[PDB]
Amino acid sequence: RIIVVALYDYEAIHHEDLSFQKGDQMVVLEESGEWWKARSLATRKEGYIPSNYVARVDSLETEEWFFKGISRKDAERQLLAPGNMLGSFMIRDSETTKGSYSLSVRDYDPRQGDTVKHYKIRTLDNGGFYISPRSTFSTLQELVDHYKKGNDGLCQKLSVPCMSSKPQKPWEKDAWEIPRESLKLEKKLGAGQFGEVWMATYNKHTKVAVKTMKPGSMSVEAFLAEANVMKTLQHDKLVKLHAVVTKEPIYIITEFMAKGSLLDFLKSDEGSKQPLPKLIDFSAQIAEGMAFIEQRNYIHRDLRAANILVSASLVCKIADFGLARVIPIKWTAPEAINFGSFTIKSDVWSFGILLMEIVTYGRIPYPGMSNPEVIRALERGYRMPRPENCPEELYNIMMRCWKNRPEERPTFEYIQSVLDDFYTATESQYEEIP
Ligand SMILES: COc1cc(-c2nn([C@H]3CC[C@H](N4CCN(C(C)=O)CC4)CC3)c3ncnc(N)c23)ccc1NC(=O)c1cc2ccccc2n1C
Ligand SMILES: [Ca+2]
Repeated sequence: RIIVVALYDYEAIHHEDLSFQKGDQMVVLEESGEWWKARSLATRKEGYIPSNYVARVDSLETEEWFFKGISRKDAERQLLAPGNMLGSFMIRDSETTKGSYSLSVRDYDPRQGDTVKHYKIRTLDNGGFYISPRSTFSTLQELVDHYKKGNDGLCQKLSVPCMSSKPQKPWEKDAWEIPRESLKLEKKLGAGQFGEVWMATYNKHTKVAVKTMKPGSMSVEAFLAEANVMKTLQHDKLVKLHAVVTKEPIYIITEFMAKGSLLDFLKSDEGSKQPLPKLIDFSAQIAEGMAFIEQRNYIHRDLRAANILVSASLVCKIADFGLARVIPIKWTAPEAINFGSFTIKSDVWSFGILLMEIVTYGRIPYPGMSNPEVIRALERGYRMPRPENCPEELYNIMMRCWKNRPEERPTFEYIQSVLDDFYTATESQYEEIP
């Protein structure tokens, strides 16, 4: 028998799922991936619950200050997000020391501003934890209660835990293929050669984007094969692909990203208020999604700001992954234009142009040059001059992407690693403490 507990409020919106509240306890009756069957000790109702809205009784995940499966850089992003303050913190799964934990504290720096500092939490055997060997605690809870009442060593004392909203709710159980009836496509957002994109609703209570496809030479099953594999290639930095409408014309349902395309956002008012450190972060998140594609030996084919979507939180997500397979010369590498050889390295090139896009708020690549004009300049070894506000070192990342020889372009795994830590000397990643 296995008891879990509710981490947030949840109001049921489907036929058989249960409403519950933060603190509600439940018996687990099935583990069927994203949705679990459970009986509410509160209500006695048997029904479905999001597995990510609940965790096992008194396991650390129940603690307000604890965050499972967070990398060092997400911990930094989460902490720096609106609604946290000086001294905000979390304990989390240490990324580079398996089976261990790390403290992240929000701090302010006179000569740099708002930062996050990371401390390893130490534990061998014995049982307890310390960050400095003179100060030992038997549990993580005591650890935080100490550093909450004065910092004894650290760069900041701990106030309140890092804030966090409800997880996106998972998509409906057993709903990969959904009838068209289930959708109300409410507002047409865009319209191209290939289909349209609408803001729609799924079954009254879920906001989604829907791409509707004009029937090409691209076959029906042919298309679903691809969608089907793509839906398995889930990653935080790729747009969430929820369901498919199998019967022509095909519809594709993804999560709705409140701020639309990155290209739109940079050009938007809120866009143009964004400082460079934030612009590089976006870069890093895109590099992170592309690092994942890279690792799985795929290829995107159509990288550019117009195929990156931005959530209401300013998370960046790659869109159109896989679709470009099933179906703009300024973002495309010479090998790809001239002989049509698209590889991850031609992707690295386009990433290069995207960097330029981001750093210049969505201005067209090669402004004033036409397509033909551009193809020639490249041949003659030309590259875009460094814009104003572009750091020198970021300009060289771009230059490295635009190598003529593809095999001398960096890997995304590298680009990502440099961008993530663009403002931190390695030696400084973690804070030593005496
Ligand atoms: C629902 O499916 C998709 C939807 C979007 C999408 N576009 N828009 C805006 C972006 C800015 C646009 N802007 C408006 C303003 N504008 C103008 C000119 O006015 C310029 C244009 C308007 C539309 C969004 N806004 C919020 N949420 C979204 N999801 C989107 C992108 C890709 C897919 N599809 C796939 O990702 C996909 C297909 C696919 C197919 C097969 C396999 C896998 C597949 N995948 C993962
Ligand atoms: Ca260090």
